[PDB]
Amino acid sequence: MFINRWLFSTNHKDIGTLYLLFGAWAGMVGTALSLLIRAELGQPGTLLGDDQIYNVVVTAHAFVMIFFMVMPIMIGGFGNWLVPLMIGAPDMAFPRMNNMSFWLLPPSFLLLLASSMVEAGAGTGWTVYPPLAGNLAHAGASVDLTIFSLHLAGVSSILGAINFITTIINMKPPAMSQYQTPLFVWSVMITAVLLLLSLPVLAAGITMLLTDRNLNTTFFDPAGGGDPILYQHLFWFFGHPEVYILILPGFGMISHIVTYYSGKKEPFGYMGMVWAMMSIGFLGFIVWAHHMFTVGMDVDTRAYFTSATMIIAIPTGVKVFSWLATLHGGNIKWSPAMMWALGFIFLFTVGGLTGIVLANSSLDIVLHDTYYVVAHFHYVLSMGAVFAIMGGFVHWFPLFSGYTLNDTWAKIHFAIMFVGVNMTFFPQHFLGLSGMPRRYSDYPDAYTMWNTISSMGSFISLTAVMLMVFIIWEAFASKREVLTVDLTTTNLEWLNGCPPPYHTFEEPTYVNL
Amino acid sequence: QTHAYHMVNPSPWPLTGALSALLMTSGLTMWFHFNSMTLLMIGLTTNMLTMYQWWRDVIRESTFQGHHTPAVQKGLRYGMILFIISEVLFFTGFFWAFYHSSLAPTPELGGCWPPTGIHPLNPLEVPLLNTSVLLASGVSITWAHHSLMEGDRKHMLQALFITITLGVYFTLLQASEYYEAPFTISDGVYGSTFFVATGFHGLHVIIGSTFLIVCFFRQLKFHFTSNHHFGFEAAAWYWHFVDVVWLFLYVSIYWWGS
Amino acid sequence: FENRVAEKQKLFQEDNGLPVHLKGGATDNILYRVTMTLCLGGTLYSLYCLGWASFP
Amino acid sequence: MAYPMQLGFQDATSPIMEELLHFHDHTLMIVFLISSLVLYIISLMLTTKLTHTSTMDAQEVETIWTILPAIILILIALPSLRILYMMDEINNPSLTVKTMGHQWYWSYEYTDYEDLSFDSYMIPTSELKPGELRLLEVDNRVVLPMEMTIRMLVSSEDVLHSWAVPSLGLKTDAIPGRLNQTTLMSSRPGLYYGQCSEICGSNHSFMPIVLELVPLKYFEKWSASML
Amino acid sequence: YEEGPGKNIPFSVENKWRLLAMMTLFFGSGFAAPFFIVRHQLLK
Amino acid sequence: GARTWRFLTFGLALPSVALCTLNSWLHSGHRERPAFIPYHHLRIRTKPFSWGDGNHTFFHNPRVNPLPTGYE
Amino acid sequence: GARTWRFLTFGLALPSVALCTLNSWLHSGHRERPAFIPYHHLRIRTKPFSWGDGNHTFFHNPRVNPLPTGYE
Amino acid sequence: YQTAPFDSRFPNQNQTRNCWQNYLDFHRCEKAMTAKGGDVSVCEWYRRVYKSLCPISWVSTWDDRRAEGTFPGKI
Amino acid sequence: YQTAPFDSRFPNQNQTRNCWQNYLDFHRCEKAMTAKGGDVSVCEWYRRVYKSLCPISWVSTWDDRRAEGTFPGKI
Ligand code: HEA
Ligand code: HEA
Ligand SMILES: CCCCC/C=C/C/C=C/C/C=C/C/C=C\CCCC(=O)O[C@H](COC(=O)CCCCCCCCCCCCCCCCC)COP(=O)(O)OCCN
Ligand SMILES: CCCCC/C=C\C/C=C/C/C=C\C/C=C\CCCC(=O)O[C@H](COC(=O)CCCCCCCCCCCCCCCCC)COP(=O)(O)OCCN
Ligand SMILES: CCCCCC/C=C\CCCCCCCCCC(=O)O[C@H](COC(=O)CCCCCCCCCCCCCCC)COP(=O)(O)OC[C@@H](O)CO
Ligand SMILES: CCCCCCCCCCO[C@@H]1O[C@H](CO)[C@@H](O[C@H]2O[C@H](CO)[C@@H](O)[C@H](O)[C@H]2O)[C@H](O)[C@H]1O
Ligand SMILES: CCCCCCCCCCO[C@@H]1O[C@H](CO)[C@@H](O[C@H]2O[C@H](CO)[C@@H](O)[C@H](O)[C@H]2O)[C@H](O)[C@H]1O
Ligand SMILES: C[C@H](CCC(=O)O)[C@H]1CC[C@H]2[C@@H]3[C@H](O)C[C@@H]4C[C@H](O)CC[C@]4(C)[C@H]3C[C@H](O)[C@]12C
Ligand code: CUA
Ligand SMILES: [O-][O-]
Ligand SMILES: [Cu+2]
Ligand SMILES: [Mg+2]
Ligand code: NA
Repeated sequence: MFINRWLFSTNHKDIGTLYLLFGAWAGMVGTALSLLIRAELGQPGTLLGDDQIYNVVVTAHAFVMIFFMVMPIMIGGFGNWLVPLMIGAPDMAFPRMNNMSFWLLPPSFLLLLASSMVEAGAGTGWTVYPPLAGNLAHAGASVDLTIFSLHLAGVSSILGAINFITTIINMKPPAMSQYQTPLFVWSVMITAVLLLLSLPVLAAGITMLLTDRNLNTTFFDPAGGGDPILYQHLFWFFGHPEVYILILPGFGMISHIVTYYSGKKEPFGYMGMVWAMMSIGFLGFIVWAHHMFTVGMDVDTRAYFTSATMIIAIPTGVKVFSWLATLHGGNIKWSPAMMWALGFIFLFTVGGLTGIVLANSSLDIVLHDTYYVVAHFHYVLSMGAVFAIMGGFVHWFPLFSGYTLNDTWAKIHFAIMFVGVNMTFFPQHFLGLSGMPRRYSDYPDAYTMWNTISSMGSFISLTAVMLMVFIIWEAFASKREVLTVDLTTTNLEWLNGCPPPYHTFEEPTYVNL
Repeated sequence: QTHAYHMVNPSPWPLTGALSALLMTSGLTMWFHFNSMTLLMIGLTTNMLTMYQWWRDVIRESTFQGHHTPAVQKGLRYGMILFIISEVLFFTGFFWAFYHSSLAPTPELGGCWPPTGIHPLNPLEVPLLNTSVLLASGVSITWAHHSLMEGDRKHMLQALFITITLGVYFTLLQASEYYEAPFTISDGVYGSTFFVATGFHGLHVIIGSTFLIVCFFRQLKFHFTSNHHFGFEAAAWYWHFVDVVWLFLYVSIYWWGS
Repeated sequence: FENRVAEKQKLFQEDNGLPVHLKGGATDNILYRVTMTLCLGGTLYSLYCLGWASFP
Repeated sequence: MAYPMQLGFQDATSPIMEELLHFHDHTLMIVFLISSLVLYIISLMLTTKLTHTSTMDAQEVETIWTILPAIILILIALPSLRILYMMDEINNPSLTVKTMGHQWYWSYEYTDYEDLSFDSYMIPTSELKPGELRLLEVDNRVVLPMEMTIRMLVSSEDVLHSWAVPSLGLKTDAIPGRLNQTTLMSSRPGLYYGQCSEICGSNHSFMPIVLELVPLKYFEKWSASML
Repeated sequence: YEEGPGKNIPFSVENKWRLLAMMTLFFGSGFAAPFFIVRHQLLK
Repeated sequence: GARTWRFLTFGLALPSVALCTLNSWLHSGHRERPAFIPYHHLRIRTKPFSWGDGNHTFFHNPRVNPLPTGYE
Repeated sequence: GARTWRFLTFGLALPSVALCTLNSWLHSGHRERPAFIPYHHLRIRTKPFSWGDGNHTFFHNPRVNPLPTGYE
Repeated sequence: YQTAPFDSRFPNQNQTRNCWQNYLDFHRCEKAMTAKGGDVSVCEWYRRVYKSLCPISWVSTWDDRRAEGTFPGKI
Repeated sequence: YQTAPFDSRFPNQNQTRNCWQNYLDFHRCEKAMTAKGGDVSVCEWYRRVYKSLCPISWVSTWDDRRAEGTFPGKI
């Protein structure tokens, strides 16, 4: 029974549960990697070794946080649990293919941990640029194991994207138009379209890197007429959409949490929010070379990529202002989920604005490959994607489990994490402006105070992560069973109880025209 | 249930498929670096066993058990369209690599395309024959489709057999051209782009020919009705995708790149 | 050939509680056991290969 | 170079770096104002027991929400692109210098007239002379004439590197098989430091750049003495 | 299949102390792994 | 209809294949291999191939594919 | 539906036109006219035009269109 | 001659083709002048420009390939 | 020198570009040789080829256009 249920699943809820467990484990790995980074940088000098061991840690940190923590939790976990329930569907379109999306991730993760155990690891950065990632400067199995890790995670998400798009298009009640689906459902459909189009281009690029490393191709090798900058275009053609993939489902969860804890039946400006997410998804395909402003491209190309990148602020601004307009006039409940969501609105805005600074090619000459970039992306990932995950987790844990968290503990957890992430990343702006490069194991003495403070911040964030594990334990240990949930009239996912039965919507909803 | 959707029996094939992916990737690693094919051959075997049993079960669920309502069929239509789009974007990466290298040939090449010391195939010889063969197969598969819709078993089988024969002809012609080519995959970016792009295309032709052969045996076994035959539609869509990728390769690599 | 789909419809709709991957009879169990044995054995061998490749 | 507890950019050594400081001041004011306005509006939405939970009309307010940001982006883009095109403008250099990135050191080539080339390696921490900077000094500095337009050409003979000098506003990627161009003009004599700005393996942290800006006559005699 | 709180999960919550051990091993193994990988790389 | 697509298959598509098969047939026969020149952008070897002696491409044809050191 | 096509009209198509209009109106300034060179392949006159003095093109702009003999 | 002037054929950050073209032009001119037994001093401009722009290792590699018979450009 | 040899660049019945190229080649070479004050005998092959292939009226028209400053080819 246990094998049939948990290894042979065709159930959207159990598969969502598997994704959340996987993502939680991955988050502990990514946290450990982040503390090794900050331990190395927490005093001047060398702690671990030279830049190779250091950049193996940095590279693994990024892959684990992106591919094994954020994507599995947002898309595999919240997407599988909530999407079918929010459209009254009985499961996903391809419930057996859904299970293979999940089971590809343990092997993907095994190949990444194998990369780090064999030879000297893949000390390449998560971008895996040649020729450093090539067979001369990274001889041996490490980079190939990283490529194969990415291939399996790629297939997982491509099949997952086919599943979500089909489910969301084909399995709504027949009276429900696409303009009557919840914002979280829109956020997952748009994310799935980005994955479907972007991951195959990554697959092509890392396959070329694989053949340059093993079959004597020369896509990226000037000796054969290749070009290292071609790899960068193919990678970033995927990589910019990838960051929109990382935040879009977070946008969707934020819309639900703000609406819910404002005591509103609906988000402000629903069609604006749909427009904004589709605009961000589209613009996210035409900006990739803002990752390449120092490679030597032509001035008019730099002018185009600057302008196109800045345009993203307009639809993103409509969402931020629409969240504020949802709070406006609310009966505000100061739940732990609301605290995560309010931290999201503010800290995501700050990281979005440092992204607009970086969009300026002329200024990016001096900010590129500095901690200013590191500050920008940790505001949007470690205070944006992560705050949306934590908000969604504390909001929907009682739906998934049938048990309540201790709200006081959850507020403590929020407060500690808020202090730690800001102490970690705010000073990295100063390190960036003043010229500290990325992917350094050690720094000139002038950079010591801000690196010291940043590392102290990382330890506060570790305390929050440890407390979170205790808080989940306390909920399962105490077994406070959910009774009533407010606002079920505009939150269908709650209307089958906590937890919902294994089979929901065996009899579909009645919706007339 | 009072909806039309398919609740799938708990299945081991997702796990066997995931593990076949681990064995194929770890197997390629073991082949490239540790001089051994063992893991790779286990992974290819388990991958083929998984595909066989999974698609067998899809036939059981549809032809034999009746789970493919119109709503289910519509979902499979979208799934196959989306899968084809993802394959289009995969090939787009290789076309980008090709145009990148060929539009700005570096000094190492002699600053020209084709590179110094590269003698391209004549696009009017076997490459043109291959074009005629795949376009012809696009016509015969359309004949097969209309035969099936009109309820004509014999003509469906003859048209589908002709379509498979042309797919096999293309594969044998390409194998012979690979053997005869005076350039290799190691002849710089010209060989790299030529063999990786045409090689992935060749693999898709083999996959598509295999799918058409599956439809051929299912047709022999009377699985398809005149109105319900999604496996045939999906194989036909895939087969048109393979034709169209060939036309782009022919124009880009063989003709414009010569 | 003759149309024997009705006989396969009767076999696969038989009320015997079997999942579809085993409903064809004893041959399905054999091919299932071969597949899962190669996958699990192959996975254990891949772990042994990692252990070996993890040291010089 | 950077100094302890530094918050902003290194002081500008070149006119373009001066331009980037003023453009950053303008952009940062906008970032401060928008961040502040969002935090203030959050705090305003959350500090009343008054309620309004019925459906709210969106279209009027969405005009403000799109037009005002569009205007603000234009006010960033205009000076941004003026500086972009100013750096690209034709200038007539007096001197061309090449740098080649290597694992893990820079070589320099001054081949306008004579075959002058040398390697530039980090001074190990244990060999620093009193008063010298950890991880920043090199054995052989890049001596250059002050107050002169110099063409720097950047490549690599192995993996990617990136040749950066923050106080001159400079960062040019060092790509094997590619010759990337930038221009350098120092308003002042002195020593101007940078660090490799593309992950390049074990000693990425330990291959810095030191420019030594002196009068033309000193540069000429140094050049002659380095053959 | 069992339905309801504590039954829709692949781990038991019947005993809070056995659960603490299982959770300790689960999250603890994830957090430990990178430290042991670094140790492994340093010891070659 | 089926009738029309069969008419196209036998009346246009297969005649085209037959004519292109003729065209290829008439232009077949081994043309004379070029003088070997050890160009550094060709016969790339950054890592031995994982088969044979490591120095032969997968569909190596001795008649027309020189090794890095020339024709066999 | 009409709703979707209206959404594309106002949410994508007209915003595109507004941005191209802005792009164009930023590069609308008059460029420096180039030196006149009486190239034999330009300013062709094999027959007088059927309007004006026979020597002016239909949408002749004195600022940027020289005659065979040069700028007016 | 101080350094290579701005060349409107090569106005962008990537100066690879500028080095290459001037190296080709010098060696084509040198061959044309050694052939009719004319004077290689007419080639001097191309020589100064490629020496200014081209990395030493590129010139060194190209010269070795011309001597080997493996230079892929047309001289 | 009897007449212009077969040139693999221009193997077809349309010889227009053969005449044009050798005319440009001659005048580019003559400008480079006059320019350093070098010697135009170096340019003699191109002179013989264009004189052999090019219609007198084409040569005469091109010569007039070079003197007028209206020659559209780059010399
Ligand atoms: C979730 C992840 C995420 C998100 C959503 C973003 C969003 C944005 N990012 Fe970022 N980015 C990263 C993750 C992300 N980024 C990562 C990981 C890297 C490094 C990659 C690597 O090298 O490893 C990076 C790097 C990166 C670079 C390259 C810098 C360099 O390497 O030199 C640039 C350049 O333009 C960029 C810009 C932007 C911009 C303009 C947005 C916009 O989408 C932001 C828009 C939001 C707002 C602007 C705020 C809200 C708006 C308002 C309140 C309205 C009013 C605003 C205005 C009038 C301005 N980011
Ligand atoms: C999602 C992406 C993400 C996240 C969250 C983080 C989080 C952190 N990151 Fe990092 N980081 C990157 C993505 C991320 N990072 C990327 C892409 C790079 C660039 C890599 C490269 O250069 O190639 C990078 C690089 C990077 C550097 C620069 C290294 C260098 O240039 O040398 C540093 C330096 O301090 C750093 C530190 C941290 C710290 C201290 C945290 C801490 O904030 C982490 C704290 C812990 C958490 C936030 C909890 C996570 C766990 C969960 C959320 C599980 C939840 C469980 C349930 C819901 C059940 N990271
Ligand atoms: C604003 C959007 C576009 C507007 C279109 C045109 C407007 C006026 C003319 C209408 C008819 C156009 C059709 C095409 C015919 C030829 C020329 C039209 C293109 C045009 O308008 O070109 C102008 C010249 O018009 C000229 O000579 C004179 C043009 C007038 C005389 C044309 C006579 C020829 C008619 C031929 C008819 C044949 C019909 C074919 C029938 C086929 C049936 C089998 C260009 O101006 P310009 O000063 O040289 O350069 C600009 C310098 N500042
Ligand atoms: C008739 C056409 C059919 C193709 C069948 C041929 C071979 C096996 C597999 C083919 C798969 C296709 C592409 C893989 C890459 C390279 C092969 C390109 C095609 C080919 O077969 O190229 C040959 C070289 O093969 C070589 O190296 C062979 C190398 C064999 C190992 C391939 C390595 C596998 C790569 C991993 C694939 C990753 C997949 C990504 C999935 C995406 C997930 C997101 C050409 O021979 P040659 O002697 O160099 O020149 C001819 C001289 N007479
Ligand atoms: C040497 C090469 C080795 C590499 C591995 C790949 C090799 C071969 C794979 C060949 C693909 C064969 C697919 C067979 C699918 C059979 C099942 C099927 O076709 O199932 C049909 C549904 O379609 C469906 O699921 C549609 C399912 C479609 C899947 C097709 C996908 C193509 C797969 C490509 C996979 C690898 C590609 C990656 C390349 C980089 C069943 O419905 P109907 O037909 O309506 O019947 C019902 C009626 O009878 C009722 O009256
Ligand atoms: C159902 C499961 C039970 C069966 C388990 C599978 C048993 C397979 C073990 C055999 O191992 C093989 O031995 C060959 C020789 O020892 C290797 O060829 C290698 O050596 C050859 C010649 O020695 C070379 O030609 C090849 O290039 C090379 O890969 C080959 O790779 C490797 O797989
Ligand atoms: C269902 C269960 C799954 C089945 C698992 C099967 C595991 C047993 C495989 C046998 O192991 C083999 O050992 C050989 C040692 O003899 C190796 O030969 C290879 O390595 C040799 C080592 O010297 C070299 O001679 C050559 O590369 C080559 O023959 C080869 O790598 C490896 O396969
Ligand atoms: C006799 C048999 C009848 C099928 C049936 O009605 O059961 C016929 C119908 C169509 C025939 C096939 C098609 O005519 C196409 C092929 C023609 C070749 O000459 C033989 C194999 C070939 C693949 C045929 C095999 C077999 O004779 C088939 C399958
Ligand atoms: Cu050189 Cu980093
Ligand atoms: O990626 O921003
Ligand atoms: Cu980006
Ligand atoms: Mg860089
Ligand atoms: Na350190």
